[PDB]
Amino acid sequence: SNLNRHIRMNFETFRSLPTLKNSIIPLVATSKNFGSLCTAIKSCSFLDIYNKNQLSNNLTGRLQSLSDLELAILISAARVALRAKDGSFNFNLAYAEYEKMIKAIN
Amino acid sequence: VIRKFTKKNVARAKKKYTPFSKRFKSIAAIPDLTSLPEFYGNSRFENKLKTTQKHQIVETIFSKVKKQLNSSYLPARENEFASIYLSAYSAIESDSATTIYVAGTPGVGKTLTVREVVKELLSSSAQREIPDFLYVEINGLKMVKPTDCYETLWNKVSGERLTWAASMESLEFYFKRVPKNKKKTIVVLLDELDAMVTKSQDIMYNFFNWTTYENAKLIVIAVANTMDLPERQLGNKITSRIGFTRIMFTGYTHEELKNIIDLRLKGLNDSFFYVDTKTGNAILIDVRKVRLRMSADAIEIASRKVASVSGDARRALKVCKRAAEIAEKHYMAKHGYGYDGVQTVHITHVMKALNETLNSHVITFMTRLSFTAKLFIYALLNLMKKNGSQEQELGDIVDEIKLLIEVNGSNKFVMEIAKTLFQQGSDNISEQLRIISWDFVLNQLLDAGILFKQTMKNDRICCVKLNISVEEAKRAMNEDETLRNL
Amino acid sequence: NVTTPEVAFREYQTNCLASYISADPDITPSNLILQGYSGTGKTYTLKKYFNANPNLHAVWLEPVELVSWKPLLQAIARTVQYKLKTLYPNIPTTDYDPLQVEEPFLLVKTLHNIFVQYESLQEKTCLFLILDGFDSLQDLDAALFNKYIKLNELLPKDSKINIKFIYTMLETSFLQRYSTHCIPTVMFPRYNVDEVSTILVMSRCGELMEDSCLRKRIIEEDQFQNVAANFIHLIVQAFHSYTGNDIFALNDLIDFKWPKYVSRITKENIFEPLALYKSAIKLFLSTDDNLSDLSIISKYLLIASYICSYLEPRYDASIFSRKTRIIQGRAAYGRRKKKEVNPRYLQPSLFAIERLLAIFQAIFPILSALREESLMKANIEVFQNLSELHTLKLIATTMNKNIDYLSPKVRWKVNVPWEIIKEISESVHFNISDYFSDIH
DNA sequence: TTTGAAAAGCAAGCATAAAAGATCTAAACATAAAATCTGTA
Ligand SMILES: Nc1ncnc2c1ncn2[C@@H]1O[C@H](COP(=O)(O)OP(=O)(O)OP(=O)(O)O)[C@@H](O)[C@H]1O
Ligand SMILES: Nc1ncnc2c1ncn2[C@@H]1O[C@H](COP(=O)(O)OP(=O)(O)OP(=O)(O)O)[C@@H](O)[C@H]1O
Ligand SMILES: [Mg+2]
Ligand SMILES: [Mg+2]
Repeated sequence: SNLNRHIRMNFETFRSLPTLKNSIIPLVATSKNFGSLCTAIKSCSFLDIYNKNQLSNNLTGRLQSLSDLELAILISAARVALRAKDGSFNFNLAYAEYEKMIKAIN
Repeated sequence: VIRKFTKKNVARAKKKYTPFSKRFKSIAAIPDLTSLPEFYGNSRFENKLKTTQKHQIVETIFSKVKKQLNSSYLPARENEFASIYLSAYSAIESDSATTIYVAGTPGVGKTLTVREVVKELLSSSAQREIPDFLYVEINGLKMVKPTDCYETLWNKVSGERLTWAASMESLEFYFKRVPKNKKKTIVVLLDELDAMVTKSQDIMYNFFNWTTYENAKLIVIAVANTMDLPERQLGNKITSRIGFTRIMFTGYTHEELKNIIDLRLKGLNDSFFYVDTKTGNAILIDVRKVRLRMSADAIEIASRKVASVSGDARRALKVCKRAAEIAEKHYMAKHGYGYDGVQTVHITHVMKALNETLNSHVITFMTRLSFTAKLFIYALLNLMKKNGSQEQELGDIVDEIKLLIEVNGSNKFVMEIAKTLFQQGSDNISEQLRIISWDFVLNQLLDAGILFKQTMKNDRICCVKLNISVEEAKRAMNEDETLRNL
Repeated sequence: NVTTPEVAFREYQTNCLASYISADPDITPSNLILQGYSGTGKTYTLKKYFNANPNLHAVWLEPVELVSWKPLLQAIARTVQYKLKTLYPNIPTTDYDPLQVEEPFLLVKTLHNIFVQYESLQEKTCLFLILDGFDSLQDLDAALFNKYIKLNELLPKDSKINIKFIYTMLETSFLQRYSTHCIPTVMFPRYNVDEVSTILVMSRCGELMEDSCLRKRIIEEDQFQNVAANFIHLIVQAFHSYTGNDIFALNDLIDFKWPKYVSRITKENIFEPLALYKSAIKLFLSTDDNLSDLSIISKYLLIASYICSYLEPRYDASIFSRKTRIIQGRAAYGRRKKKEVNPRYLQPSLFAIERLLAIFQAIFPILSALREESLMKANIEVFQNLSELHTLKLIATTMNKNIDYLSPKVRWKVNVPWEIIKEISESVHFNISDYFSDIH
């Protein structure tokens, strides 16, 4: 079942019953009738939506919210930081990498 | 007036500021302080903590053993008792002032024998062999401020309440200028003297300096945990100038601890008890007669284990009490008894009570963690095996976790768990840079004390070290059936 | 028993708010966190939820106004008392001074004393203390939030009034410091370009279409909403790469460029959107979000300090030395091979006073010339100008407080970027780029 | 007109000065209740 799959997943990652309760509580509380609650406990699709929300502001979901100029500046800064011996960079080096990158694309 | 800040919770004691040097016009104007009803002491809170019980307590046959092995209830301290008693007795009968410094590790019977010397001195003064004296007990670890000792001792001497600096000048004028015929002898127990000397050496030097005065009539017994406390708080010139008695208190041997334990258990071992068979209540002599015993080898190995490690009486008494508690727990569970032939405390009960002290829970805690936490510890152990630094950056741990997942693709468990670790089993969740519950297990290992993490806001270059050792971690990860084959 | 309002792209957040925030204290968590970055609609969604449920008793605190922990505790005590006596005016209460709260334990004692005098109420109620911007506190140590998590444990569990804490925070890493507490957390992810465009249209079209400049322009010479929405999407399409998904920055750009767009509206342009875009095309090629007197000795001292900061001191005789030799010798040959990194992209180097004065003398502009000695020496005006440059922080030192100016251990460095020194050199017609063209 | 050769340049390696700041102390600045001293009465 989906419930045993999510319990196994919690057992292998968190091993925390309060973590599971924090997801089960708005599954029960957002149900509108008894059949909806039974369907929600059959599917546990709300648990997937909850897990997606809990990761929406980490370094992955923040990356997908960037604009193309922001992404280009981030990639240029990462290139300068990878080429640097101590991983340090500033605005000028990142802009130089960005402008030669746009020039090589164009 | 508009204020720049406020102090709205100031509670100030009603303590006067004028020292004892201004209570009388001259040194010859001071009356007999012994013939004064406020001087020398010439507890209303018990009835607050009072109630009536409704049901009688069931006092089990083992509860006598437990109650009689408490620290609240002098074998082996006879030379120390003799030394302190003769120094204090000789200084009291000669109307002199002396100080005895007593040092030693906790639980070796320092405060107990100093108190017993003091009660023997009080009994001898009751027989008028020596003149009367006041007893003051000053504990440095029972204070808010270390200077409050000045407030305490003078309050025990004069009966008035002063601030600490005025109390210090009052005690100086009392021990220096007040004549010997108008004052009483004072015996002061300065317990925990290292608690009162941490900020500066004013209290130590003042209390030792007062015993050098010819008019003082002062006995100072100062008890501490190190021996070189006067030698490092004062110089050698000062400690040569006072000339205190120096007494060390070595830890008890196993035979002395054994005599202590069965002197606590002198009237209870190999004795008869009338036991109510339906409740379990026992009365020392429908009713069964039960003999009770503790074996000699149990106490012997308990006192042998304690004397090797610490040598103090508190640990030996407490493991005997814990063994009796374990035996009474099994007895009450077996007979189904409530709270309101031969019963023995065995060698195995003392073994288990000692094993709770001896063993550590670090390996047991680490073997019951989740796969992600054990993955973190395994990646950390791999990194300190490779580069040998004992501090690893967190980004290196992330890359090592990613490499261990990517390499073991043919393993059934890793193939089954990778979708959980990087997507939480969901196709709508993107592949994450950290594993699921990454910061959860990082915070859990930091809270447990397994890890140490430096303070750095860059999460990649921040370093993490094992805070326990490498061998418990190796023993923990070799227990796991998943980690030990890859 | 609660109302879930409509927020346009925050349906899940509103459902979680309805699942967690309730008037019954038995089914309400002690602590609730709403985590999201700036302009993610945390305040908007929480305000919509609490205005859709007027029976919920909420106290709003913004901890960016309180700065430190002690004013935050005092504000909690004061606002809790104020909300209770305007909520229950027929309950006689002793007005406790909030300034007596100087410790967290004092807050516990004061809240207990406030809550014991409301035991005459019928049902158990909830007090929602909204700490909107907890990690916007300026001091912000790590141990402060742990005091607020465990605050409910020190208060009586069978009290009529139970305090519920709702926290709003910005940074993910601050939240991840407290992951093992298992506090229920609702995330507010950043909007996308379509959601930002719809929110900007629905929040600004009624204000743009009813502005005074537009109704002055239609008298000087649905479709008003059409042209306001078209301006909003034109602003988004021109400036989304620059602003990112920031609602506030796009709102400032809309406010800056609305009157200049209204001022180029004609009868030929009002019903032709492409021609009206081309008529005011200058507003969409540049952001224009900006706000747009030294001595000659100060200017040349700044130029010389830049030269000292970005040229290594072993080749100055290969550039500045020009004077005829009576004694045989050789100057510096110069740098052999060029570096391929521009040194002005890095941090400035440190120099001594006399090197700066030597290069300043080298670069300062120039029978009666026999008694002239035409070379400017560092008099007190030069040192006064240098000290003025230090107190303006166009020059900096290695130490900042209790500065020993006369010690030889204290060195100096330039503190201006290349653009500032470039326009300074063009102000005095000095060729500063010629000292950097051959080096890299 | 060459020439050659000593001054200048450069770089790898390493010992050491020094920058940046983490941590802390003490002095200036500030408040406050209880006791104590002053001036009339
Ligand atoms: N010789 C002894 N005989 C009997 N009981 C003893 C003896 N020594 C210690 N104990 C028991 O152990 C307890 C600890 O003794 P005590 O308080 O005198 O130790 P201590 O040396 O002053 O310790 P600390 O430095 O921790 O204050 C006593 O209260 C008593 O119950
Ligand atoms: N879903 C929405 N529907 C309509 N307008 C919205 C919506 N989300 C945001 N807005 C508008 O954008 C403004 C900014 O949102 P808000 O102040 O709630 O963000 P926030 O995440 O609390 O910000 P901060 O971190 O700066 O405090 C709101 O005041 C509102 O005008
Ligand atoms: Mg003791
Ligand atoms: Mg807000």
